[PDB]
Amino acid sequence: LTEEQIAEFKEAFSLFDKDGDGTITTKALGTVMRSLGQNPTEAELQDMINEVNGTIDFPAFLTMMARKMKDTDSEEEIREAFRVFDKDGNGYISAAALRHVMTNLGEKLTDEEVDEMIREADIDGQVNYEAFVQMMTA
Amino acid sequence: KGCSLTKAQRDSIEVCLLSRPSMMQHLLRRLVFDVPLLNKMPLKLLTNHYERCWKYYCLPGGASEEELHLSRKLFWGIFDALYEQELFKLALPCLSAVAGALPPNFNPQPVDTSNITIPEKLEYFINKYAEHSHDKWSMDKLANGWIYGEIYSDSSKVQPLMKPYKLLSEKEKEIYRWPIKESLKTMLAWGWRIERTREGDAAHGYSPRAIDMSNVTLSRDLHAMAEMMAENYHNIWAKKKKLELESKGGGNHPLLVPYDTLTAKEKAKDREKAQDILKFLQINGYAVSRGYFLSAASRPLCSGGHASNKEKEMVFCKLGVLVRHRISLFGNDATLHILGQTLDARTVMKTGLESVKFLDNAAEDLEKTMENLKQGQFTTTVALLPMLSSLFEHIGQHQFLEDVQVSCYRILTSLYALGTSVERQRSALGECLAAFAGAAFLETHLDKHNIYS
Repeated sequence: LTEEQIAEFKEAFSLFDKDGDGTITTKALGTVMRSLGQNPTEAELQDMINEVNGTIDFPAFLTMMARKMKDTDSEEEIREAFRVFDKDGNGYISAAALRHVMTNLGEKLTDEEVDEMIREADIDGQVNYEAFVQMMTA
Repeated sequence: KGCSLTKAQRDSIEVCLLSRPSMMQHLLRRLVFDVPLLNKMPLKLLTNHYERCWKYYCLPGGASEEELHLSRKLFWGIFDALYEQELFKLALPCLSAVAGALPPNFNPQPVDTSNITIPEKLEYFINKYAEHSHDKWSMDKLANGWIYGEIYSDSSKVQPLMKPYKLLSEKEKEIYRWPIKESLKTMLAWGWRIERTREGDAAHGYSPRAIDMSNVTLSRDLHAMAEMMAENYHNIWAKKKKLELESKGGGNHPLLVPYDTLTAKEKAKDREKAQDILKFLQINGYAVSRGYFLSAASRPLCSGGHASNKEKEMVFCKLGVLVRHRISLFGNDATLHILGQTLDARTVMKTGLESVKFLDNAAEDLEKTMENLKQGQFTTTVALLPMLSSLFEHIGQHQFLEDVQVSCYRILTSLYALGTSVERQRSALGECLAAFAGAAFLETHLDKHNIYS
């Protein structure tokens, strides 16, 4: 999470608020999102209102906006994380390099996890990373 | 919610995937009933699911095959417009290949019921058919044994409706004459002819001399007429029920579904009402009249339409050209008057779109010509004319960055299709080869050495 995004979201929510106790109307959600550049469809706006009473509160608004932001951020991060390796531009990962980089910092547990990756990865050995994404993210 | 609607869609696809293909065809009935408005993306998703079901009902599943022929005609007709429609059209080539592996708020539509009159040759006929219908209805009541008396009470088996043809007044008959006569006025409306032929033939109350009206059966188009009038009876009764339940101010009743998603008893009653006329006509001798292979039959018609479209397709109907390439590949998966006509139309379309050789057509023409060359043996001495046509095509593709190799591989596919089992075109290809030799070249050299046989 970045700081001025939080500042802008707070300022927009309070800008379209009047009394100041976390109480705006439900229909002004579309207005405050299109002031923030967000424009989903009508049923998605309704589903996000039903995710929230009549008065939209502040932190869950931040949480849903965090979901919508970290979606595209997660795509660009899984882009840049494997643009660290694999300089050619095909997104293809050799399995010996999988044995190398799978024991990375953060988790770095034993041979169980790297055998768990190697038993099912599809190996032509250059492996496309989207199979790894579909594997790990259930 | 679009997420919740897509969740329901995935649930329905999983319910329809692993469930034999009998109920799958029963659902594909309603799927084809709603699919004709594909020209609304959810109908295209349901059509992709039905194409997967046809891929599940091709060999053993693919009666309803005539309904499959009408459904394939509707899929040819509604998708004759020229995205998600590209996905449904990619499903539609699998639908056509599976149909060749087979060949290996709804609102009812009423017609007017009392505006077309009755001929008198049936007015000397209803005057005894009403007595015979009272015979059969009285036999149906005496199956219980309703004995007429003075007190009309249904405890000791007494109806006030077991009375003969003579005691009935001028309005007691018309109560039960009314739906039968106002269905005769519908059957006599559309232009149907029942003309002169040969003639023919306990308990208390009314004991009839009734002919057994239970075991008389017509033929195919005659029962098609009877089924259309049963759908007319059901649509009038559904209009009656839907203008009966819209007179209060509430909701409805949940049987208001498409016509191919219903039960049989409500249609069996309408079947008996439609066909007690027809059984009595076949007993007395009065006849009833009007008054697969169709895919390969219309494949020459579709091929001629595709050539006439591909003559001047330089505008968004190149998706139709990709659909025609996919339909030809599906016919290759499902393969000679119409076949020779399709090969000649493939040559004519390869010559007609040779001068402009849209965007996906520029890559799809190679796939279409290769599929036709491979299917040319899976299906005739004037081929020097289309050979000179392809010679001019390669002359228009030589100087107009891998198009020369595409022309060389197309000549390879042409010579391989001619050699799968007049020498003007050889002179033209050698002329272009010697013209473009000093200035896609090595592939042409190894393609001429591969199409040399």
